[PDB]
Parts: sequence; C-alpha cells; structure tokens
Amino acid sequence: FVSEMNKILQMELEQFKEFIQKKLEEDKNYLEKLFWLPNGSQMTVLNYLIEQYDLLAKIDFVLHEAKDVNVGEPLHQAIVAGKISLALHLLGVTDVLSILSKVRKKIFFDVDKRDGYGRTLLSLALDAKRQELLIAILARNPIVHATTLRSSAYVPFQPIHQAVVLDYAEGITLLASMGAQLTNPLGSMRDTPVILAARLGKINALAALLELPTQSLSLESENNHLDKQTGHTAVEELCERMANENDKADALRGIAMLICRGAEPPRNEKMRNLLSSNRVAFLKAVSTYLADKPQLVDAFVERCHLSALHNIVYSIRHL
Amino acid sequence: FVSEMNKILQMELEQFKEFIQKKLEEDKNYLEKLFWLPNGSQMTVLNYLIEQYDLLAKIDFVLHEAKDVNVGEPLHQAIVAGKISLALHLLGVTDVLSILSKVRKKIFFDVDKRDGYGRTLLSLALDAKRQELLIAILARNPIVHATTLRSSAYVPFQPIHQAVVLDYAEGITLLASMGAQLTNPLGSMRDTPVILAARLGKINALAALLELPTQSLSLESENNHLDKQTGHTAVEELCERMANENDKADALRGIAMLICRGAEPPRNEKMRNLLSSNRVAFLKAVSTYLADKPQLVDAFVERCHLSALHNIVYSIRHL
Repeated sequence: FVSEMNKILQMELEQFKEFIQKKLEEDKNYLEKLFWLPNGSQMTVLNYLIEQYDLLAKIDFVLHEAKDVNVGEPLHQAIVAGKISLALHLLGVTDVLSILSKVRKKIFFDVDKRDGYGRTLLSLALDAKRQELLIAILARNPIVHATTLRSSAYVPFQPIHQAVVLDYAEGITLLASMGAQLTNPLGSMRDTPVILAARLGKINALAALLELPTQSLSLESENNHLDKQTGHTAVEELCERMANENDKADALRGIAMLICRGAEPPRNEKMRNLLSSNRVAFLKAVSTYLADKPQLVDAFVERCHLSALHNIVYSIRHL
Repeated sequence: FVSEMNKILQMELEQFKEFIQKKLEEDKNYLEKLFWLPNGSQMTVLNYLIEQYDLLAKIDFVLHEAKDVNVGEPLHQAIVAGKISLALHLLGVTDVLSILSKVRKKIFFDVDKRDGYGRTLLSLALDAKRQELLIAILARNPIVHATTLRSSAYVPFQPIHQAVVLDYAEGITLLASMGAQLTNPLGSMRDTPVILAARLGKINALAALLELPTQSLSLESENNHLDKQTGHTAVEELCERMANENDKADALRGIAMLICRGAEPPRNEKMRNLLSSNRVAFLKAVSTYLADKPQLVDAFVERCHLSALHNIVYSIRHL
C-alpha cells in the first residue's frame, strides 16, 4: 500500500498538498507514523521522499505541517545516503571560523538525536568530510562531546577523536572552537588526540591540533603503550612509526611539528639515536615547518643550545 | 583523573554542590562533557553517578544545574542496567489505562532520544517488562511509532511489534491507546501484529490485541508465508503451529480466540480437518474464551449454522 500510494505521489504539487492534507484530517499524526516496505524496512512519507533522489517543495511541505520532523531521522539518512545538498536544504542553509560565525550569524531538527545505529549527526557530518555540512550542523549548537561507538570493538569516539582518525584538519579547527576536549584520551590506551594523531600517522590532524594553544594539548602526557612501568608519548609514538620506513618521512614531520611547538624529544636512547641517525631531514622538516611560523625559532634554537635536542642536533639559525 | 576525582565525590552533600559549582565556574558546559575511564568508555558526572548503585540528591543537583541532561543518555543506561527505581526518579514519578491517564494527569529528558545502540526509550521500557516504567515513559507523549532494529537481521521493530514478540499484553493495551499501528506488518513477511502473535505463539499478546476493535486489526489479511501465490493468515499460521504438538494446545486457544472475535476459519482442507480431527478441545477453548465475553456467542453460533465452521463443528449453545 505505502509504496504504490507513495509512488502515486509522483503526481503534482497542489494535488499532493491536498491529498496529504486529507490524510492529516483522516489521521492526526499521519506524518510521524512509520510504514512498511516490501523488504521489512519502515519509513514515513518524508523518509520515502528522501530515499528517491520538484520533489523538494513537497518535502518542504511535509516538513512544514508535521507534528515532529525528527521521527525516522531524515537528516541522518540524507547524510548517510550522500545527499549532501538535500541535507543542507533540510538544515535551512577562506577562514572556516569566520564562515562558522557567519552562517551562525545568519540567524526544527534536533541536531543531537541519533539514528538506529546510535550515530550522532556530528559523527555523520565528520564522516562525510564536507565543510559545508559540518559547518551547517555546528552552527546549530550541538553537543560536540557526544560520543559514537566507531570500531568493531565498539569504542566510544568523541567528535575530536573521530576528526583525528579521519585526518580531518578543518574538522579539528571547527570542533576546537566549539569547546571540544583536546586533552581527553580515547580507548584502552590513554591516547589523547595528540598521541592519537601521532600513533596513526594522521599528520594533518596533528598540525591542526598544534595550531591550538600548547597548554591545552598536554604534549607531555603518556598513554598505556609501554621496558615497563612507563608509557609512550606522542613524540615517542611517532618515533615508533619510523621503524616502518614506508611511512617514516611523514613521521619525521610530526616529530618536527611536535618539537617545534615545544614538545620534549624522546627519552629513550635508541629512539634518540634514531633521530640522530636519520637524519638531517629532521631539520629539513623543522625548517619547512618553521617557514610560516617564525615565532617558534627563538624557543627552538634556545632549547637546542642546552636537553637532549642539544645532542641530537649536534649553528642552527641558518639551518 | 575522572575516576579518582569522581570517586573522591563519595564525600558530603554541601561539599559536593560547592565543588561541582566551582567546576561549573571554571568550565561552562562541564556537566555535558564526557570523560575517559580506564577501559576506554566515556562518561559524564551524571553517568558515573548512575553507574554506582545518599547519591540521589547529588544526582538531582547535577540534573538541576546542567545545560543538557540527555547528554550521555542517562535514562537509557538506568533502564539497561536495571535500576528501575532510579529511572522512575529521573522521570519525576488495576486498569492500566486509568493509571496512564492518572499519572499523565499528575502534571527535561527527551523521551524520543536513542542511545549509542540506536534503541528508543520505549524499546528499553518494553524490554524491561515493568508496568511502572512503561507508563512513566508513555505519560510523556513519545512517538510510539519510532522503530528500533531488534534481530541480528537488523529488523525495524515498532513498539507494538516488540510488545507482541515480548508477549507483553499490558504493553499492547497501553501502546494501542497511544495510537499505535495495529495493521502495519513487520519484516520480510507481511506479519501484522495479529499474524505476528499467531506465528510465534504469543497467546497473551494475541488476546491483548483482540480486545481492540476487530475492524482495526485486519484479521483477513495474509502475509508472505506461502501451494503458491496465496499466503498464510493469522488463523492459518496458528494452524501450522499445531503440527508441532508440543505447543499445539496454546495454538488452539489462539484459533478459538480468532474465530470467536470473528476471524474466518482456515481455507485449506487439511488444516480444516486438522481442527476437526483435533478436537472437541477447540470447543473447550471456545467455551472458556466465551465465558466472560457473552457478546460473541450470537455471532459465533450464527456463523456455526451456515461457512466452513459449520462443517468443522458438525447444538452448540449448551457447548
């Protein structure tokens, strides 16, 4: 019945509004009841409208005269199916912070609701890796601390963690402004977003994180990856990535990025020599990371004349 | 940090409010940020308070001065962990319909939100099989049509379907009053709640469904369990349960219940003889189901003198 009838709604605009208005008269709460499909799935009129992808103004009317619009989670299925333009329409919508404050200053759906798989709308927005949609959701003041289970181990992932693993630099820059937790770890190991980006080699996420104040990143703290009794830190965990030469180069970058922003060098002799043995390219990454950031040179060369960076490097200003 | 600190909150009441107020001053939106636990899980102050189970008034204060209380889904974890009294407290709370209209007339948390596993609050309330909690949730006007994936086949289950499979008669009587869909099928087979209760042998759910008007149950409609080209109906599907003698008796009841409420007898000769061959106990179930329901006798004996029930039974009033 639902399919055919809804398929028969491939008709005209005034006739659609009239017919569905007769359904509202016959059944109060008709646009919030879910209906059966030949496969066992259950949809509403709005859901079935979204699954077929003018249909727009009809969707906008169903939005306009419905007691609840979050029923069936239409925005979620719109993002999941990849209908980003449809999602930006449903949401009623250069320096990305200026953009966020802008479209926020250009001032229905509950941006905190989850779907049948327990995924927040922020999780979907980040997974899409689309600036427009993520800014459109963040502009509605959601909770950027709500967690969604990501792995097959069902790990609670916060939007900043998910943004790190996705290597979404712009997402980190956005979520950071909304007050995200940059010092909260993730998973069985105390992998802070810094250590998280360092371990998985997400360099762009590391650079996006380091743009924020270093005092709010906790570059000293260690996780649970363990000699014994003491655990790796973001720099050290990046050094463990150099044993895999296939992605050693990128690792160096991160290490440079960490040391240039003030992170202490590794404490293990071997790893220390690992930076000494390979190579001058560490200082090539320091020089390339210090081109547009001259406010770090004084601290870098200051530490370099002191206390293991002194021995690793050995002047330096001329590179 | 979180554990210890929160464990250190096993202190006193005024000191708790003062300390956590200092946290609110230091961090606006402190009661909505999730925090890491040694296992990888993430909780808030309210979540960690609920996981340990006076703690109450402290929980009530965290509720009182928090920007958002649905963050972390505390009511969901309260129901899942089995802390029913805690859930009834968080919700601020004989003929069950009179009870529902009562506690509704005795007039925060969003009763439509789902958790990390995509389960509505109604799904949890039904799974608990506790009248008090289910009435407490329904009294807040949720959407009784929101579906949650139940099986490992990830089938969308509506609260009336879930109530049927759970054999929750009181839940069916409650959800029916809230405007649930009694004629909407479920799953790959068009198993309406009537056919659903008939197939899985949920007799109490069938009796609860049949208390409602028969015109709104669609006892004639057939599913997709198929000779060929034509499919089983609730009565027929109940007859297929009699081939399994281990639960044949109950099946008879349902059949009686269906035929006494006006459902047509099976159309298959074999199954028809199956009712004739076994037994007079069909009429014992008719007589026991017609004791407190005399308004069905005239229609029953009327149909019995006509058109296959006439042949199956063969007067009848004296049983």
